[PDB]
Amino acid sequence: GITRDSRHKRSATGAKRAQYRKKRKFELGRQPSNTRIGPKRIHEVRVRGGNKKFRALRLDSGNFSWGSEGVSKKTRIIQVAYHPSNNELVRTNTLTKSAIVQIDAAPFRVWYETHYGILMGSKSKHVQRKHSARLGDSKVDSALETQFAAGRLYAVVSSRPGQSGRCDGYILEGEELHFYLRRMAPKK
Amino acid sequence: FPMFQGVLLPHRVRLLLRAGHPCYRPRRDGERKRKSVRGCIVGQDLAVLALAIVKQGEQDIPGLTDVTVPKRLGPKRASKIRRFFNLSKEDDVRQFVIRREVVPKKEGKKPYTKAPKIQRLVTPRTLQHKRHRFALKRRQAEKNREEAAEFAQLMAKRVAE
Amino acid sequence: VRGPKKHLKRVAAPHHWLLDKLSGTYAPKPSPGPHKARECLPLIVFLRNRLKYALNGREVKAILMQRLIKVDGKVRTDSTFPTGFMDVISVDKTGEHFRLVYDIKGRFTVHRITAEEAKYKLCKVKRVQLGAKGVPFLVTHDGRTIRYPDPLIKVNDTIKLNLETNKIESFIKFDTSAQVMVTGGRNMGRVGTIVHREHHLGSFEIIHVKDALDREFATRLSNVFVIGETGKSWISLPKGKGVKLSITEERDRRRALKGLA
Amino acid sequence: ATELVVQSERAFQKQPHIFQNAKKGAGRRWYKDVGLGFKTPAEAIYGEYVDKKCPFVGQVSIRGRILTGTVVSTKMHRTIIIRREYLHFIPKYNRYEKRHKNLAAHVSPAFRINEGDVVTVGQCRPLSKTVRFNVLRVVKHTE
RNA sequence: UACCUGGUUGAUCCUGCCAGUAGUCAUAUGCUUGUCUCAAAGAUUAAGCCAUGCAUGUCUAAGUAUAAGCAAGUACUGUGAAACUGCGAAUGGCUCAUUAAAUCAGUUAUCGUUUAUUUGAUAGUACCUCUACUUGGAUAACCGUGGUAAUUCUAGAGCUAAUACAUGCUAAAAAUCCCGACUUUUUUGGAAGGGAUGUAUUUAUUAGAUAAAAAACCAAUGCCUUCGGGCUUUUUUUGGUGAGUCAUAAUAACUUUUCGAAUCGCAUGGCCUUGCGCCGGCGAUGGUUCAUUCAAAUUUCUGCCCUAUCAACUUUCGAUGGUAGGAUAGAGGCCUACCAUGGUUUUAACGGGUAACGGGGAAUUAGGGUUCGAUUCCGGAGAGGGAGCCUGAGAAACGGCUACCACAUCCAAGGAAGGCAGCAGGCGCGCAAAUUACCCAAUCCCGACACGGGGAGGUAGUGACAAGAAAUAA
RNA sequence: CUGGUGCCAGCAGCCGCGGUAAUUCCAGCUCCAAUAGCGUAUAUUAAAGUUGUUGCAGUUAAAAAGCUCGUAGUUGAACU
RNA sequence: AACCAGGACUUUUACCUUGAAAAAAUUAGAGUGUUCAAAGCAGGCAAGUUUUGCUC
RNA sequence: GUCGCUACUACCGAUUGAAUGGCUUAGUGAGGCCUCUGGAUUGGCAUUGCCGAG
Repeated sequence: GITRDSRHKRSATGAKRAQYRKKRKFELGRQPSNTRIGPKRIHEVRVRGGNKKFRALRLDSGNFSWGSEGVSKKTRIIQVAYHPSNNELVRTNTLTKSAIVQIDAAPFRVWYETHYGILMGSKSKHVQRKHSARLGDSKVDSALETQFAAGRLYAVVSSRPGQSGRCDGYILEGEELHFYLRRMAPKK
Repeated sequence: FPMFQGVLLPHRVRLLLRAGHPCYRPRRDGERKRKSVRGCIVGQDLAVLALAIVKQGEQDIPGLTDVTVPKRLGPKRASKIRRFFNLSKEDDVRQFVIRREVVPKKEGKKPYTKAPKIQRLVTPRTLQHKRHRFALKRRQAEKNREEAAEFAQLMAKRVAE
Repeated sequence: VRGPKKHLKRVAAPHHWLLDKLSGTYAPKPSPGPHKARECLPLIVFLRNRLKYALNGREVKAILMQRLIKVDGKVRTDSTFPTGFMDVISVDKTGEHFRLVYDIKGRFTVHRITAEEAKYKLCKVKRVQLGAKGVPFLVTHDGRTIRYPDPLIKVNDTIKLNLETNKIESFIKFDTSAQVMVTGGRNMGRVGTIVHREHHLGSFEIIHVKDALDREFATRLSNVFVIGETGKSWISLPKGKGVKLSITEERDRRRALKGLA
Repeated sequence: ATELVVQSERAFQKQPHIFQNAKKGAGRRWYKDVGLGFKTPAEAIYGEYVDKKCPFVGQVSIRGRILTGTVVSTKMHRTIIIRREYLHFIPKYNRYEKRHKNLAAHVSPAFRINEGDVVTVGQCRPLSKTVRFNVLRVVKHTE
């Protein structure tokens, strides 16, 4: 199989190292797991030491977080917007680490409505008292309002699906959101 | 070359046959070998044809239809013997065992009838060790709580002084 | 290569085992356990080569299956169990309660003790951390872990675990005037009293120890072992007390031995 | 060499596992001490760069050997070449000979490094093929 | 163990080499031979080719008995062929082909990694808002019976078992967070009753103060005094490392939901509603996590023969570095996309040769040095040359498999099948090197384990030589 | 020393002996050295101060570039 | 201000001394009746009791 | 010093030089592996769509 030694690599001084060993099993590699968008496709590979790695080729209903309130929920991944290095990876629609994706915000709207009560972009005494006690921090970014109006949100995955079998991330916000939006404004 | 249910090729072919499919016996674990086998369809190259009876005809063949074999072995498990003898819930299951004769065994006098063993019958030996295991669990919990209380006293003294 | 080794040849065996070079080709090859194979004595070596309670490898196995070697109060059956430093061997069919301690020259020797003082096993701690459920746990040099230890104990300290009844009953700190034995090195097996601790950046604390005769020497923190304080060694010392009896004085001792018969 | 805008790459250069919320304004910056008697430079405490492979405000750790040598080449990006010189022993002739070996160490934007300007480097885990050292202390000729 | 001599000339003194001289498990051969102790014996070319036998097997009362035997209590009750199951087979042993900062030697790091077994800790929590607590099916052997000339030749046909495989309540009680029937300030208004709340994965965030010591404001709100509003020794989590985002605790979600026992053998102890009901011991085998150990994998510095009639080498198709990703158990241009042109070198880079495995070490010995080191110890490589892969913690394993290349073999001409640089023995190359022997008794290894096995290993047969003692006299 | 050949056979590590008196050729006698061992062929080491840092030699025996500049390299006055 | 005690203390090396950790065998070499020796790591007491020990 | 005869040593050389082994160019490509498919057969559900697998 594919090897990861430096014996085949040319030395730092320019000399080419001759063959010394046959390919060993403590240095083996494996094929990439380009997990495109589709119905959940996860299998198992027995890695060295008896452990198991969960691969991924298609993933649905991933996990994404919201750090302002510290709430994470399962959401359905729609599509991939940007990915650094080769941009052709976006065209072939593969999910990897550090690649922004588009997500739905219907569960976020439902949780926000059932928590704060006061609807964004317009009896029950205990509910009203809770709303009054938790009113004041309901303000959100203008970008966070436009995404709710448009029904789609930008999220960044912070997990490797080819290693752990999950595509987990967080909602993009702040200066990173501004940088990414200004990066993709001339492209879209 | 033996049979192979699945291969549609109308002649013998070779494949990296695995122990999961029939016509193999592993010499050691993780062993796969290349062997030749025939297809799943029938041609003119066959010499012995294996067939099964579905429904008997009007006439009876004297050699096979008349002759029948008896079932010389019976149930072993508690569920198997219960379904074999259709006994009630409390019917002394130990009294429904099959007894054989040992006249050819050259026993001479008083032929010692031999019967198989019955499995999965409730015996108080297993319950004793199960209770002991639960005993060990409760002893572990009580010891954990006792040493936790001792360390709680130690931590209370330390935070006090 | 391709996996672990199960055969240890002789001559390559540790020198302090004092195994005969002839009469065989291979060494006992201590099995994995609580002590490193380079710093442990196999049970067969201790019972046969060091104690002569059985000859050749066969009779020693017979008594081990006979369930008589209650090491640390429990009977084991491994003929090559890695019995490390400060181990107790209690043969209750005979009454002996042997102790495993370094001698003056740095080799294991017979340290038979009474029934008392053979229950608690003095052990150095390795590190202190926090375990599951927010609780502290301690790990010793003999591969033994203690749950809920004394909060006043730090690394490179001493405990006296009771064994069988278990649990730490007493602990000893690491500071000046404490009696310290050297576990390994070129100053093997000699107790003194730590007087100076020299700090070196990164690692390699240097411990200066003064013996009974006030001759002075130095060792490493990873190789020291605190047993007692200002002449209050809670454990018994073997013959010679581990001072540093040199060759020039051992010659006089041998001459005096000759001038006795 | 020349410090540019930190967000001048395809990916947003960011300090991992640091977040800004409404309660805590702006983005806090985290720093650590490498140890072994060294001190964290002030501009590393208050700078702009990220430098994931830096002993400060980064992830690499300092452990192992500590060497000293003169940097010869700075033309490459964020790393340099250290030239260590020593005298070899010939038992036969009872004399010395000059022997040199070129190192390969990583330089943070925290240190302004040019030719000459002997520095001190320390082991910082393999970084790129032949880079296993990082510059920690610089005894500059200007100061 | 600081040593010489003969040879140029008619004769002399030098330079100079030749020769004599002495040593070497350093090799062979020639002549000769009555004994013991001790140690080695196909490396030098053919890491060339092999008929034949062996070298890896393993069971306690305690994983399965219906022996389809046996010697002698109506589920069996003693032996047990036969097999499945678990483990080892990655340890030993052989050889030195390849290998020139490669191996190896000394010295560091893994705060950049994995690990079967051993040791020590770890588990009143699984399901219902009607759940088995004891439960599914297949799977050997036996049994008739078939094809191939022989196969480690199997399927066809009846089944029966698992500490194999696949499911499945167990244990309370207390407490916590959410959904909310309800009133009447009886705080900031919380709880009747319903659910998750053990353990394990990933994601984000908070606390992670602690070298010590005073105040001005805002929010939810823990003790509420004596409702002015106070607000503390502490509930603010805590500890450790030279050094961290380290260990641990709290918050919000996910898991084709990991573990949390459907197993065996002996002591028949004690009870009263007397059911033949309750309860009580000594062991063994598995299983989650952590530490440790046995190992492995990278990795810092320094040290390698000859060659300039090799002076420039490396970047195409990775050569030097940055970002991001993939892969790996793990760092890393190991790989991929983009961005820069970099790195070494007269202190000899690079290329080539080596009749070069490296070292501990051996021979000679004033000292300095020179030569050798396949070989009883350590590390590396190989099992005809490559390449790929399953199993297994650990192999790119060859007494594991697969395909090509060069060989050998039975063929009925349809096919089948291998690897002694293992122990013996055969052919050939050869100046050059041994038995187709006995044994697990000693050293140790493997396994379910006092009981089995081990061409590892011990012993012996053969010699002219490797060292030590001495017949042929008196 | 005694017999056979007579630049022939041959001996012989080098010098070297043999053309009718051969202490060096082949036969006998005896003697010398080691000893159950001795010789021969090859590799290597000491001698080799003929590899020389210790520790060579360069006018005539082998050996100072025809001469000069010049960078690596080597060596570098005294004084704290 | 200033003083004493402990720790750090070479701007930066080369050099010299000592210590640490460091495989054994092998080399030198200490002890020791394989009849000496190549060896090996044991071994010894103790003639008048035989002692179910001591000593290295 | 040229010419000699011989045993033997070395060099160049037409033959667009031959015969092995590494280093590379171009073409093709066995083999195992990862992945996309395919559901004889096992099928619980006169019935008939759904859990499924080698």
